[PDB]
Amino acid sequence: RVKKLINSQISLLIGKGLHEFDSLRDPEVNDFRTKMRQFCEEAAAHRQQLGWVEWLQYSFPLQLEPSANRALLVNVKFEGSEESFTFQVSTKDMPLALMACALRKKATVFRQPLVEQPEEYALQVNGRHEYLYGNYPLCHFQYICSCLHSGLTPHLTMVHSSSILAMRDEQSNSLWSLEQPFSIELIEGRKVNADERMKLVVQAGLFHGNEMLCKTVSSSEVNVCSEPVWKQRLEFDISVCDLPRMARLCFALYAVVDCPIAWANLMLFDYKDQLKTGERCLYMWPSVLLNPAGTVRGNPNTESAAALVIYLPEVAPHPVYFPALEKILELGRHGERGRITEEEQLQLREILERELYEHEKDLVWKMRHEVQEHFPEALARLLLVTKWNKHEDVAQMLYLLCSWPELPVLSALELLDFSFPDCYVGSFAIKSLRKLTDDELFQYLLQLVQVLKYESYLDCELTKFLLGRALANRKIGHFLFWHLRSEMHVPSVALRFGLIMEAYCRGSTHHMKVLMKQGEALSKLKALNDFVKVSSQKTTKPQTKEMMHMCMRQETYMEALSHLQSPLDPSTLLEEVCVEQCTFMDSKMKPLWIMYSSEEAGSAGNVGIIFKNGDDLRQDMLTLQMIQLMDVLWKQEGLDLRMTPYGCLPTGDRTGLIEVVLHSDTIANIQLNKSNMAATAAFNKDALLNWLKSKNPGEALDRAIEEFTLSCAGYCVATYVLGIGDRHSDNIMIRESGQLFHIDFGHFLGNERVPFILTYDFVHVIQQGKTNNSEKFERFRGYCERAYTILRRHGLLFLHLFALMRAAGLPELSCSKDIQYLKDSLALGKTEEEALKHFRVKFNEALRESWKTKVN
Ligand SMILES: CC(C)N1CCN(Cc2cnc(-c3cc(-c4cccc5[nH]ccc45)cc4[nH]ncc34)o2)CC1
Repeated sequence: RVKKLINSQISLLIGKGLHEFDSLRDPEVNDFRTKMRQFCEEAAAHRQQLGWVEWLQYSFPLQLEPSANRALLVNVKFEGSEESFTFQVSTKDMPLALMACALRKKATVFRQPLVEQPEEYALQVNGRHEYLYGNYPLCHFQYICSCLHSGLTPHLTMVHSSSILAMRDEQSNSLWSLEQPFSIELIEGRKVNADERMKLVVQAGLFHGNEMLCKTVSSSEVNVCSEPVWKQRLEFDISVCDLPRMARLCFALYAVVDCPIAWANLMLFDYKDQLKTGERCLYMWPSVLLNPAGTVRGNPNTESAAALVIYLPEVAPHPVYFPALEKILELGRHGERGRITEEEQLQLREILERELYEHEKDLVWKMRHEVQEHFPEALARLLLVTKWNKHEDVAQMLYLLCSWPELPVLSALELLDFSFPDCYVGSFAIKSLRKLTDDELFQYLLQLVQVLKYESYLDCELTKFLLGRALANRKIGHFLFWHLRSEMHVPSVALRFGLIMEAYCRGSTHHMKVLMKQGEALSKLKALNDFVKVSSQKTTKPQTKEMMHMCMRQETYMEALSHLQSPLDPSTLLEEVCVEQCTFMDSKMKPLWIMYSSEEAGSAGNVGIIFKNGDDLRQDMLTLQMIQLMDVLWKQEGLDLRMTPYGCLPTGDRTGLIEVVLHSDTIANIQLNKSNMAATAAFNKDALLNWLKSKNPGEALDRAIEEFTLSCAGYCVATYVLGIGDRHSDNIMIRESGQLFHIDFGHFLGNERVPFILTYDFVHVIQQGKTNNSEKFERFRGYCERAYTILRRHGLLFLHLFALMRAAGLPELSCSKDIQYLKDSLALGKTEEEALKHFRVKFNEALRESWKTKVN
């Protein structure tokens, strides 16, 4: 009864019926669901018995400042009482001292000598799924740090251990003996559609990641037909013994008089290490020839897709499996060590610290033992020079790898590239990744979920790792779910992504229900946005807003749109929907602006979400995640550029949520220079500054001009490094604190060479409204240079991250040309003295371009 309800609920939540998985009758799919159900149910059982503090670390992981004395006012209360107390504490005090102080006031008011010790409690942030615990001082917590900048007072609740336990309780659930050349039979093509004035060619390649194992073989030219017949042998120049484990056979069917039609790839060995034999029907994917990186599973739409039949020949009378790790380590155990001169050792040091020539690859390979012992972080370059088309060479390389020491997270993220398709090399990358903290993992999760699209099989090390970490952290679980869920309309990933979400759901029944409440809210938002789109092409904005409001006031709407966790942040609770405050934006897609309030949270419960359907939001999220990382990298070096890292989350097909930043308007709106306002100006250059002055009276203007200066320097650098163009007054926002930030991200990474942009209006604010202010202007250039030089020292981080994102399917992130842009913007080739001089030329060039509006 409950088993059937859970399954149908999973089916609705994931957006694919579980019955569809069974109907494939695929043993690989059937082993994944059994082995991952068990693995996720064990994680669940482990969780239902965690300690109470241990339960907070799962459900409410700490939100700490990248870094993690002074008077501070905090307001504390208890769960079963409306009565609060306001204490004067210090930012250097640990939450525990606040707790002991909170109980002291309760001891007098209630006159009893309180049995409770501070240790017995946790401090909940008012009307939020956020907690303050652990031995970190108050300023170290993101909520107190945010509170300290906005002047506003922290509002906390005392939560007893027994109450947290009550929450845990209610949330309960031999190959090497076959030297003949690898060949195949190309039998026939089916349902192909092309010009009859042309001929059909079949191109095949044997790959190990991005590298060829041998040269490509083309079929004979056959006349264009819907059912073309070949019945021909395609011999490759590689022996069946030399075929690596991660060898993938790639096909590109096309038309010639080069006209791309379709493509298809398959792994030569199955998920049980067996070399494949017998007839194979490859349901081809459409082109725009040979695509190594493309998925190794067939096209689901079997009725429309082209279906090339091939025939893997019987290389032996019995089945053939890839030799086990014991046979590999035995063959690779044999060889000669690196005995070379100081001169070749000096050249080896020069190339390993530094793309290399053939002879330079020959020295990396001969000196592989010196690489293992004296250059372990050079592992990726050694894996690159290895000949993956020679069984002896792979075995030597694998033998070194099993004895290879663990590498930093930085080196491990590089090893996840499609360049390293070897499962033992990938298992190795995951072993060096396990030391990632939850915060580091959250930072790179977007890229790790993309790496899943490179994976040759369902049951892989990266899936178990992502699953295990997601079941031990509710925030990780949340974002993993939404990154998978959002790509369910993509037929190439839907089976993989649907299977991972089903596994997770088996491990968190309670969270499956929480996320369905989010899914139901997004369901109603799409129907409401659809209404608005139709209504805005028929009536006036006041009329459409009122009708949107009437629709929202319905029982079904009021209930679905209310009392939920935010998909943008599970800490944020969207309680009561303020219908009167809701509206829509006037852009093509008519985005909805949805407001919420919460009495339990006060001012902190006054939140909003923007719902946008019709436009792709994956590039906006990636841009924002990159900027957020910059802010993290800067803060770690003690540079706080006053950034606004707001939420952006794609949820479905051209659908997603953007976080509302209140007390912010666009440069364009402020610059309208409307009459009967506190910001009305004598000169349009005054407007932004008058607005700033109106919002920040007295001594407050100085801090606002400084928030402006700091954020501006950060965004000038962020948009320059990331090449974010189409920047105008309508997509630049200013907060009432003076903080500047960017919205609506179309183009990024040139698509060319977007220059460093300095705008006179912002230079006018930095210079405090004065024509000349070298003091303030050069303090600004210093912030810019400092920011730029910090990013450069983390150049490989961005490069390793952007390389993993190539799997994403973003048209503006599809080749080496895009990654080159980063290398160029960060002047990754030059020394810091050289890069700084290059940055100062582009900065001065940008000031000279800003001086066009200064002159006029
Ligand atoms: C409801 C009314 C009283 N408002 C409407 C909004 N404007 C300001 C405004 C105009 N555009 C945005 C905005 C726009 C977007 C946005 C919109 C479209 C694509 C995007 N990609 C990344 C951000 C983004 C996100 C935002 N978060 N917080 C504010 C925004 O805010 C103030 C008055």
